[PDB]
Amino acid sequence: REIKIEGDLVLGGLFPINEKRINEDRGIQRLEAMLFAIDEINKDDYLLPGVKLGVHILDTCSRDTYALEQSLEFVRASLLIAGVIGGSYSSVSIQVANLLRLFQIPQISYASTSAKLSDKSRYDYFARTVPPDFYQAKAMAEILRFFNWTYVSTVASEGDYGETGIEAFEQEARLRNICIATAEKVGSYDSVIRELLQKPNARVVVLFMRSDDSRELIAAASRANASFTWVASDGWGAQESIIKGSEHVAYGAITLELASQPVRQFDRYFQSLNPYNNHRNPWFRDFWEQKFQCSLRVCDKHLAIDSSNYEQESKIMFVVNAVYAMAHALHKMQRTLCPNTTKLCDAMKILDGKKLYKDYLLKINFTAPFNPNKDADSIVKFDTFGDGMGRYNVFNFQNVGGKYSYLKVGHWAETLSLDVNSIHWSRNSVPTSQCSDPCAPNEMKNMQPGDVCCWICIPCEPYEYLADEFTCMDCGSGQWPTADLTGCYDLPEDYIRWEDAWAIGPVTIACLGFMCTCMVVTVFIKHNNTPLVKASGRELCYILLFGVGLSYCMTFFFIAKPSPVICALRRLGLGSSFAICYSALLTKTNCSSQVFICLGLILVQIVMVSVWLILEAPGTRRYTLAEKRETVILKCNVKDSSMLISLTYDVILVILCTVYAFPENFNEAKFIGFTMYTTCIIWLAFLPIFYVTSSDYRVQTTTMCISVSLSGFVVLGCLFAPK
Amino acid sequence: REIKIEGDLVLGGLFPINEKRINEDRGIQRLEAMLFAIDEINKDDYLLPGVKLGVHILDTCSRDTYALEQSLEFVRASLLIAGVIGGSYSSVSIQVANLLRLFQIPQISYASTSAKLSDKSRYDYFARTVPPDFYQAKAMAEILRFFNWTYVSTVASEGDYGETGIEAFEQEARLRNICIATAEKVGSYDSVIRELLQKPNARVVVLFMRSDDSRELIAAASRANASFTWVASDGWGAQESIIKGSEHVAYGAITLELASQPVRQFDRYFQSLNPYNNHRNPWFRDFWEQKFQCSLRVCDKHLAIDSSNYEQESKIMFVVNAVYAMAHALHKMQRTLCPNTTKLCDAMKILDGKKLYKDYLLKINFTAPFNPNKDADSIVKFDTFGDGMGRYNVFNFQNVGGKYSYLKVGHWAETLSLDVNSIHWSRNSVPTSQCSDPCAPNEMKNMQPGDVCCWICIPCEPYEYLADEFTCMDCGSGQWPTADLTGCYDLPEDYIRWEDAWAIGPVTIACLGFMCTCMVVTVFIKHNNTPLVKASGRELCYILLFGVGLSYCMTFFFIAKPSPVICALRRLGLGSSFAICYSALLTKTNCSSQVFICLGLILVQIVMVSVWLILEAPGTRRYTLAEKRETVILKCNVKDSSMLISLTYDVILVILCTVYAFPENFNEAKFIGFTMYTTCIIWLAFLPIFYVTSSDYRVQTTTMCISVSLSGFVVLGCLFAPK
Ligand SMILES: N[C@](CC1c2ccccc2Oc2ccccc21)(C(=O)O)[C@H]1C[C@@H]1C(=O)O
Ligand SMILES: N[C@](CC1c2ccccc2Oc2ccccc21)(C(=O)O)[C@H]1C[C@@H]1C(=O)O
Ligand SMILES: *[C@@H]1O[C@H](CO)[C@@H](O)[C@H](O)[C@H]1NC(C)=O
Ligand SMILES: *[C@@H]1O[C@H](CO)[C@@H](O)[C@H](O)[C@H]1NC(C)=O
Repeated sequence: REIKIEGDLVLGGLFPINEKRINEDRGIQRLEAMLFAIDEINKDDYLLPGVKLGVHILDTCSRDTYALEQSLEFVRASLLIAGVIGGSYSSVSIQVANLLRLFQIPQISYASTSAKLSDKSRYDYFARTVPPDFYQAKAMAEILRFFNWTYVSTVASEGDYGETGIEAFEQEARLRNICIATAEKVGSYDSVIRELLQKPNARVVVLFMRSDDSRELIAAASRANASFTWVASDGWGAQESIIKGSEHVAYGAITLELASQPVRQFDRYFQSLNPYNNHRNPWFRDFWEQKFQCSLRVCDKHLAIDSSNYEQESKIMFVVNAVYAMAHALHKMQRTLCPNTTKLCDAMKILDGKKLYKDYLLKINFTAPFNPNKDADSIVKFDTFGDGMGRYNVFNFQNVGGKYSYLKVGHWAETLSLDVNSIHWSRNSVPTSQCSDPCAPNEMKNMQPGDVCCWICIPCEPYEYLADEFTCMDCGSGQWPTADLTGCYDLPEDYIRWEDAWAIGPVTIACLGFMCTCMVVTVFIKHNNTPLVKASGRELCYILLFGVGLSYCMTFFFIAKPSPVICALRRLGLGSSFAICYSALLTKTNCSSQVFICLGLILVQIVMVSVWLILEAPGTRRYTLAEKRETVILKCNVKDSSMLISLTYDVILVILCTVYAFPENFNEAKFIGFTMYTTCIIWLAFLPIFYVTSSDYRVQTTTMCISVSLSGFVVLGCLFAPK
Repeated sequence: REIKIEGDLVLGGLFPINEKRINEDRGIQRLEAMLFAIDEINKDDYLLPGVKLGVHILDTCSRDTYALEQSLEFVRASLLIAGVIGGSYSSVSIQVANLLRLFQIPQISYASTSAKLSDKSRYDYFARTVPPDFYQAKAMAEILRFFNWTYVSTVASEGDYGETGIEAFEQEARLRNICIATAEKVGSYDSVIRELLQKPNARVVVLFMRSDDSRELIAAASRANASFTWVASDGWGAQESIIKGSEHVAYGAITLELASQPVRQFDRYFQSLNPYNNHRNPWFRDFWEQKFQCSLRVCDKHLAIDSSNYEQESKIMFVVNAVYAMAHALHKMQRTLCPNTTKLCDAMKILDGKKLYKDYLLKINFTAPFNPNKDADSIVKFDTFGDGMGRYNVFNFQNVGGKYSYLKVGHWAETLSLDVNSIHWSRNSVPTSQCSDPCAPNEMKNMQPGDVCCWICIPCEPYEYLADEFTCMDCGSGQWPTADLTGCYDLPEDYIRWEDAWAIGPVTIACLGFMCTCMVVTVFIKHNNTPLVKASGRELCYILLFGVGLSYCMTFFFIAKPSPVICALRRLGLGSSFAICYSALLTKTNCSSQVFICLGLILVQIVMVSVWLILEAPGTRRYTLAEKRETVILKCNVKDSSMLISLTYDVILVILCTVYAFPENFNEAKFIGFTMYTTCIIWLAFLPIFYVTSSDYRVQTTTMCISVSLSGFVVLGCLFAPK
């Protein structure tokens, strides 16, 4: 059975008014709204005056292979058609787009929200007046980056709602760094809430599921006493038969629903339908015996459609709207292609469908009817694909005192414009659900435990530099870390001795070793004919006057600064105070006389080249040293053995003065025999005092300054009796 | 009008037997072959015995919107159908795949080669028995990489043959490095051969065009006398009405055609069709009055279908083949789904089309009929998309002597298997058409002039290293290039002097300067009480004996090797032979006497520290030098001014001996007065001899060796009279 009424040019409709029983909520509630919407068009002079509209609507029986064998009665007049209206479901309007494409006919579906239907290179005569469902992974990914929740755990639903919603959620999740944790797919029952506790720092579940497979979750997560704050897509909606099981666990969620003001005058029409004043609809004499349970038992004559039984559908403002889309596009045809006329012209029999849909239906813009406060949001655009503007609502769940009941807290069209005083989630909080907060460069060794987007960031070493965001290494041996831990610094070395409370030492030692060396110059070179310059020698003792000041200044050319040529001189300077100041004064004391000078130099230069022998490979180097990771010193190329090789090898010479001090016994054991060991105690007792030191400050000069203080009167103290 | 004959289950066909006149070549020649192919199936007991086949074929009128309004007579029995055969064109079998998909019916097209029809997620009931045209950019890109032609210039054709062939040629061109040059698109006439001469190192044109827009090219490139060797796709084919205009310019091309042996017994059938023994076909009584020009003028009773007028079509082995595809798939149905029977069982009324095409039609494999030497290439596979195996032919154009006529030189199925003795292109050549051949690393500076794939490669510098394939830089100052020009080498420096035909010089100079210094030791230190050691001094002249050998060996510690401490000694060694060997022998010659020694040292050490003064900042360095890009020397840190500062500043001392040589006139001007300038001539005359040199080999010692030869007898030659 079907219904067709003629006219100037007619429309066509499909409507699910059978079930695989009359579908009394999604069926007749919609179909009798279209026939109301026609009867305003044929009685409004500001609309199409002469184009008297009729209709030819069928019964799509909610199954695809009954639509096709029904839809051919449209196309078998090419009772002509100008465009079908309506494919209600989303599998029944994908098999009358693959057969109304092939005959150049526009198709306007009033409810069918899916995502494949906007693939306009495959369904190129299809424009609908509901938003698709790639615009619900663009609210629940913009009321997550408004509350700064960045670690969620989503659960889909199996079939064709979830797998094209969630795979459109992740691709709008990476665009705001909102990175998910766990993605289960319910087709089990208690396991999907078992896996949703193993990440307990994720307190927001994005719930993208149907309206039947989101009772068995909530009735399971009330049978385990857990709690969350859910965001959920249109499967929840405002349907108040999803919380009547467990009115406590679902408290505090926020969800979305398609916004639609009810149409006012339609309730003043549809509540005046008695089945004796409706001789037009061939289903009204079978719907009336189903929502009243009669059999026209026996029907009552006083029965009517009151306001206690006819709460109208959510989607009625998407039929009365989306038949005015056709009755304004086809108003532009008769007033442009054939002007100066009212009736259908002769150029209307070739009803160019391809020129209709692609030119001046898809680019139309007009206010909605039956709405007060016009041009607020009541304009019906179409985008560049055939999908109307998405205007949602955000429903919160404020349990005000007595009964758990829903509430509206704002909406969005392109910018989420909430009212920020309904967050009633756990007790009163903004339940952040963000893991492992960003941290300071002091703890910049951020390493993740295997799961992405939250980590541990620990302080690595104070001698280390932050190499990367997830890597740090040491700034370097001889490179000290600065605050800019990417490129840190070098390390300041240490060799300073310019008055380190010790450099005044050799100055006063020169004031006692070299200043009293002029007292040697006051007597010893002042008498070269005295009996003191006789075979009891004093012209020999100019070589003690030469070493009177060089021994008083040996560390004066060592303790300044280890510059690699300058410190090599004092490396080569230990031998001069080993032979010509000590051993030359330890060779002439065997007591010829006329040739008594040359016998000394025959034994003096036996070690003058041996200092160059140890200077063969090592020498003229001032390499640096560092032990405790922040303490660095600048020293010389000298081992402890080689430092002993200058110390304990030249201290063997005291064995060459033990018996050698004691046929020339005369007045020489009293004074020059006295200093054979009492000057050597500065070398005997000071052997292990270098073995202990490592800073080497006072021992840097006490191997010289006490010994040269002995040298101020080794023989000149006994030569102080005359003059 | 149409034709339907009943049966157990029937097939359906579309055939272009009208033109937008009966299409007597592509029409009735094909349609009457299908009805022949049926009448062997209903009379072959090894085939389907009880399934008596009938047919119901229509007239697709070569236009899309006449196929659809014709094709609904198939689908209005769901006179039932089991699968349509045939969509002939390639726009008429893309509008009976978008309407036979929607009702689960397989479709087999016998000729329709295109590329969109293998998009089997959009046309999912479509299997054809011709190869598509993504398998003709896979022969003409494999008989280009067999003759090693790698630089071509292709010309497409506008519409839907070229733009889906050439855009499938480039994507099979980059896979073998065969890179194209110019891609014009003919929709002008003479300009497309104007642009095909501006790259005259491209002698092969890939010609991917139709059969009408490839006469206007050849009839233009004969009106400009040019020449090429063409490869061309199936637009040429073997059609001998494309060369009859210009039988000389097109000589030597090679082209492709779909291989099809003619069907033998069909010519023994179709040549027995009189229009009184054919009471079945409702077009045969209008085709007969068109290929005989009669009007059944007046027809002749003796007229018949002879062998002089019925040269059969190329594509008849693709209909008699591709109706046996259905009559072997549907043989497997009746012998599996309902075995132990011959007739159609009760489970045949639900003819499961989706279970038919996707399971055991697309995976079928069977020999072709009416062909001798079976199983050579006569098996009919289907690939994983619904496209048969591509088996072409490669036609060459050997002009044998008298007439230009085509010839077959081999074929390919998956491997191009030619016969390599037909290359008859210009005179007799393999016309390589490859630009700017690869070259040696000696010329590895390969830079392209703007056009890709051919370049110029030039030799860059012999002191340069090949950095990249298109970049070279210098190997380095102090880095010599090797043959491995990626990482070349360092450069060997030059400081060698170990017997460079000059080191024996100072050895013999020591044999005359230091060996005769022992002759000074033979007399001068052998008498310290003689009148020669008196106030006429000789104990002073030990300082001439000291400098007797050090002047004989000053370059002996300079000309060895410039090691940076060792050469610094000879840098510090010029002063000793400037004062104590020369100026100390130029200070005592003012003639006290008892203190005559200390007056000399008061003036001797006036320049002993001035050598350290110029050694303040510069010194102990041995930096290297190089001028002519392959010649490097190792020298010392010495400028020409500083080398003069050791030379011309110490040569001022001759002005301190001019008047100073001449109250002590005695016997001293004869010998020691003689050497005041005749030793200075070794310093006077040798001032500019350093200003010229840069190799410094003989002048490295002649500033010493002649002067020390004077020093062998400066005073000892006059002290040679006694002893
Ligand atoms: N357009 C809907 C949307 C629908 C849907 C809506 C909410 C929850 C589950 C659900 O199941 C799917 C699955 C795929 C595509 C669309 C949906 C339809 O039924 O197709 C529905 C408004 C139409 C009506 O029933 O009036
Ligand atoms: N299948 C063909 C192939 C055809 C074609 C072949 C050669 C040159 C030009 C040309 O034009 C196009 C353009 C697009 C797709 C196919 C073609 C057809 O006519 O469609 C032709 C074998 C069918 C027949 O005519 O019997
Ligand atoms: C993060 O979101 C909260 C939610 O109220 C907001 O107040 C806050 O300003 C956001 N953070 C920053 C750094 O802006
Ligand atoms: C390039 O192609 C020619 C064509 O005859 C072939 O003989 C030759 O071997 C090919 N080049 C190489 C390097 O194989």
